[PDB]
Amino acid sequence: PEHYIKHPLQNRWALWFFKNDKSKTWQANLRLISKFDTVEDFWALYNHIQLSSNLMPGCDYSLFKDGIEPMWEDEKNKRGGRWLITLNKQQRRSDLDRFWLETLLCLIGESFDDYSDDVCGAVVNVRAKGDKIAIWTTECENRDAVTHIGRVYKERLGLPPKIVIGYQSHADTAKNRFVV
Ligand SMILES: C[n+]1cn([C@@H]2O[C@H](COP(=O)(O)O[P@](=O)(S)OP(=O)(O)OC[C@H]3O[C@@H](n4cnc5c(=O)nc(N)[nH]c54)[C@H](O)[C@@H]3O)[C@H]3OC(C)(C)O[C@H]32)c2nc(N)[nH]c(=O)c21
Repeated sequence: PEHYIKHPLQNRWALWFFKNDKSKTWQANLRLISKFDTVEDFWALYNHIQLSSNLMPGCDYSLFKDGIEPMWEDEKNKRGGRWLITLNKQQRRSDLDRFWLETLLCLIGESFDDYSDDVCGAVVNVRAKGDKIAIWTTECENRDAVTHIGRVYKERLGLPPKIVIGYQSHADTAKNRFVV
């Protein structure tokens, strides 16, 4: 078994791409790229696509559990929210790509213990004004789940205690509820 089988991930994941085109509605700009459910298929996908730092501004990547679309409207996102990492323009060079890949591995490696079931997915927004990365969770009222994912996330990105990150509900997005 060991010699020849791919290594299965706990979940099947879908990678999505967004390109800003003012000709189209936001949802029409959102497109699914492919899915994978093994370590080896993840790295084949990742190794084939552009680093976030190399995308034109206005683009997003999103990685979500199969069955969950990367949009507020989805039943598993409507009552939820996101842990938000805001980066300055200098961090495009220094942090964007490494932070995004760490976010990817927190999801597929199920890095948040009993609360990895609350995880829906993650998004990186590439923007001239300042890039963003976020982990989306499914229920903004689940205080223990949300806070625990926030603490683990902050430390896995190696952020200092001088930084604070915020959790915002999509309901208000469409203010911070929690900070760690
Ligand atoms: C995650 N998400 C994002 N959006 C859309 O993206 C925007 C929200 O994201 P955020 O607050 O980060 O803004 P951002 O992504 S930094 O966009 P931006 O301000 O850089 O965009 C530049 C300009 O272009 C406009 N824009 C942005 N995306 C699109 C677009 O896809 N199509 C058109 N026609 N115009 C667009 C936007 O209104 C702005 O004036 C909202 O704009 C509109 C089109 C009104 O819908 C929102 C969403 N819409 C829905 N229904 N559901 C979502 O989950 C969702």
